[PDB]
Amino acid sequence: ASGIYYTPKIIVDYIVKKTLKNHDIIKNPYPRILDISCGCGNFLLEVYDILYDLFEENIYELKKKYDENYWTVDNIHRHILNYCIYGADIDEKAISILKDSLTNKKDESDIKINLFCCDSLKKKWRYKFDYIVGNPPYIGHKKLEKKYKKFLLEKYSEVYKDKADLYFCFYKKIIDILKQGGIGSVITPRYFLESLSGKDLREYIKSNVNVQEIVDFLGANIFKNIGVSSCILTFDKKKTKETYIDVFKIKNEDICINKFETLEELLKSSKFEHFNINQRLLSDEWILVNKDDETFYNKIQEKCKYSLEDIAISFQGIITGCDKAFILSKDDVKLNLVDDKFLKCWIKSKNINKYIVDKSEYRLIYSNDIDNENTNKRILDEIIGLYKTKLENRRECKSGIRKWYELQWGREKLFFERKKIMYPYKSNENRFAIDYDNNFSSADVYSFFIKEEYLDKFSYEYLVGILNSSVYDKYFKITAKKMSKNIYDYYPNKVMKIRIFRDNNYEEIENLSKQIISILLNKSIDKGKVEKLQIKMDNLIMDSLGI
DNA sequence: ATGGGACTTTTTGA
DNA sequence: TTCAAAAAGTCCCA
Repeated sequence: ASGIYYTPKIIVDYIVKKTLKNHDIIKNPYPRILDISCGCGNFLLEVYDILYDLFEENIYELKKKYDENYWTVDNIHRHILNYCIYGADIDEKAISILKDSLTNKKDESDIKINLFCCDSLKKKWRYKFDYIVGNPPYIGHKKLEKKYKKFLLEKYSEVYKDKADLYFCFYKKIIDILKQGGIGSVITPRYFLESLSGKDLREYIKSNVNVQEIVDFLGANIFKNIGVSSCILTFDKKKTKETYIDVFKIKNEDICINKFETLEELLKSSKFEHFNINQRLLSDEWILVNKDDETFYNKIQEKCKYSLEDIAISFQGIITGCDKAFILSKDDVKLNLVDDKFLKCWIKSKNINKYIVDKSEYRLIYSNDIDNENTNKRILDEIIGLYKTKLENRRECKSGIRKWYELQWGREKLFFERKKIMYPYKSNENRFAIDYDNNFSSADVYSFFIKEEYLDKFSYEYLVGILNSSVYDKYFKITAKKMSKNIYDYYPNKVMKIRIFRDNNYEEIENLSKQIISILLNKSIDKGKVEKLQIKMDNLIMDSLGI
């Protein structure tokens, strides 16, 4: 709410060092370092200390090369505050605190400080900057105001579109006002590396700057008590012909960031893996994996001839708009007031397992089948109407498109009331299950059914067998969107792009999947046999894919 | 009190 | 008319 977030000191030190470790202060004693979202100035104070050390270490060389009277130890503070440090923020209080801190670093002429309290995306910047650091704000499409979103769409259409984020626009602004040959280094969410909304931002970054380094923390909790996954991006505008990116990807997401005094020590250690990515070979997606994973992914992609999107029709669950008004326990007495034709089985993401779905515990009132208010007054007055006001605040109800008691997005009943495959929208592993009970679900579970023309080619049992294998788990996680610790996004924009194969092992894989399903559906389950069959199927799939 | 695991709504642009 | 993406997630407990 306040917009002020405490970046860890080690991250700030690493970013400042990355920007300013190889700066020739003799050649250019007037470097412009800008923090576009400084806030309390965690980055700017470190920049001040680094610059003070740099000027003090080379004070006599500057005295020789330039005006000897101007370059004195006493005058370093004034020079840094006048020509070096620039900060911008939207909070007056934080800017005041930062100005006080910069003043207290060292009456006189009341040295001026280049601190601005305004919107960095609206400010007209007179000059470009040698170096840019800081941590931009992260605000999604839900928490962003409508008029500001219109402004972003009009002015930042190159990177902001649909469900994009504000830090996309901040990336664009940082790139735009970066001096030629300058270096920028920021910490942002890692989602733009793989999200669908980030495609335009990725294209802009690829085509406008050379990405020096990507540090991916995956699901590690960099910010305490904050539910976000972070990455560090360092880029330049220098004239270079190599265009190779160092990628440091974390291997253990439970590590403590204070293991060493410096972040580079952590990167060098066994807690991180390093590899190189050719920027010129980047596609719409950024496949930031090592050589072994790249070979694995390429083999799977080249071997497979079909994809899930080609052979299946996919859809999202029902979005009622107020779950408490339409979802009831199956053992609720109020369900006695609702006819069984209006009741549908309701499942959550946790109910989805491998090859099977847990028994339904909830019922959904498909209120779209209620013709009018008069005939079914009991249900509306005693069940749904308890949240009527909230139901009236939905967008479609305010515009009159939807009645107050109707589901906001009821989809089509025929899609759910058939044999299909369901999977949770967020999970730690591949969980694709055949639904035999015509289960309905919210958007936390996605569903798909095979097209008629591909039924003779692919069966549900074979699909769930291959998709739940460790091979396909690893294959999907190569390009999957990492959300948090042990959580990947399983959405149609990437699930439907999974490629599938068909060869001489189809029959045995289908038989093993059928055996696993039969064991799982039995009243008494011996799961060890299921694990053994899964191992056999994994071996068979690896044999099929030549890996 | 914080840290970490189980679990996941509906607002929103298109 | 109506699809689907979006964690500065959210809540609970030791």
